[PDB]
Amino acid sequence: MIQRTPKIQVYSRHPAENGKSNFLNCYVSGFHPSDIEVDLLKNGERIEKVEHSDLSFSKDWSFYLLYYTEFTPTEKDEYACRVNHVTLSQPKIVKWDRDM
Amino acid sequence: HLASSGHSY
Amino acid sequence: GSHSMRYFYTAMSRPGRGEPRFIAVGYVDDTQFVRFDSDAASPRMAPRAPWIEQEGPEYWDRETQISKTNTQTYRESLRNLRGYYNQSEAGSHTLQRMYGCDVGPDGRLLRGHDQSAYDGKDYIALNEDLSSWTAADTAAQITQRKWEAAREAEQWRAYLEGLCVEWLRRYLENGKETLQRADPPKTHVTHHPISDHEATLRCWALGFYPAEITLTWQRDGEDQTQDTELVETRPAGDRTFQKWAAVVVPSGEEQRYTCHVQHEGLPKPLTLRWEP
Ligand code: NA
Repeated sequence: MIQRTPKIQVYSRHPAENGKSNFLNCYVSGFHPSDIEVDLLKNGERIEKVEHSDLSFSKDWSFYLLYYTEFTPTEKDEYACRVNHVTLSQPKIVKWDRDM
Repeated sequence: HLASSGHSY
Repeated sequence: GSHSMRYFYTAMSRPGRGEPRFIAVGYVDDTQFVRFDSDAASPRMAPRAPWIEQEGPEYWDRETQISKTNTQTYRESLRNLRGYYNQSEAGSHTLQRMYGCDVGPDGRLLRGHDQSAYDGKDYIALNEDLSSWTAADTAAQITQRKWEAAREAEQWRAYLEGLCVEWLRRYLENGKETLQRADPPKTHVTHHPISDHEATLRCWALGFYPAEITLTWQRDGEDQTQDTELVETRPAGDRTFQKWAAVVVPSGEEQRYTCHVQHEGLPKPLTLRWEP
C-alpha cells in the first residue's frame, strides 16, 4: 500500500499588506491516499467558512487540494495551517511565514 | 465532454 | 499554443462508512471547468468556469447521467480489483483514472491518453496507438481481457480523435479570453542573510498562467541545479500560479548570480539580479 505524506505551503494570494483584504491559502499536495484534514488557524483557533478546491491529482497520481479563506492580515494576528493525514502521527501545523 | 460510461475493470 | 482536455476520476472505498465515493473533475489546460461528487445531496455535474455555464440542459443532463452511471460502475470495479488482489473487505482502496486529448495550435490531435492507477500504482494504460493496452500485472491483465472483449480501445480511439478534440476546440473558443491568454509572471529577487558567511537569494514568479514555467539560478552563467531549492508551483486561487527558486550564496558574491525566467506570457525570457 503506497502512502505519501502531504507537502504543505501556507501563503497569501497577493503580497500581504496589513489592513488590506487578501486570501490566505494552504496548499497540500503530493499525498496519497486522498483523505486529509486541513484547517486554517488564526492565533491558534480554527477559522470557519474555509473553502477548498475539488479533489484532483498530478501525473504521478498524488492528490492536491487548495484550502483558502478571505482575510485581512495585521501585524499582531498569527496565521497557520493544521494538516492531518494517515501518514502523520500527529497533526502538522505550518505557520504562515510572513517574512517570505 | 465526458467519455461515455464504459466497461467495469 | 497547444492545449489539453483532461478528466480525473477518483473512486475510493471506505468499508463501514458507506459505499465508495466517486469524484470527477474536468480541466482544459490548468483551468478546472466541471466537477461531480457522488457524496452530494443531489449529485450533478456542475460548472466551475464561466465559459461552460452557457451549455444547455442537455449538456448538463448528459454529463450528470454519465457520472451517476460511473459511480455505480466504479463501485463494481473496486469490488473486482479487491478480488484480483485477494484483498479483505476491511481495507479502503483507491481507483484513479485520467484521460483526455492534446491538440496543437491548429487544433489537430497530437495524442490521446487513458491511464488508470490502483492504490497509487500504475494499473493499466491505453497505448499511444489508441489500439492496445499496457497492463502492469496479472490483475490488470484481467481488466485488459475484459476491455478487449468489450472493444474498449476502438471506442477510446473514436472518442479521442473525435468528440474529445471537437469539444476541446469548442471550449477553447468559448473561453478564448482566458484559456488562450498567457499571463506572464511578476518577478523579483529577495535577499535573506543567514550568517556573516552566506545569504539566500530567492527568485519569485507570481500571478502567471498557465502553470508551466522555468526558474533557474546561474552562478557565473553556470546552472546551479543541484544547489537550487525549487518549491512546487502553487495556485494563487484566482487561476494564476506562484513559484520561487532559492539558492544559498556566499556573502559578497551575490552579483555573480542571475535568475532566469521562461514563461509563455513573456515577450522575452527574463534575467534577474538582486538589486540592493
Ligand atoms: Na495560450
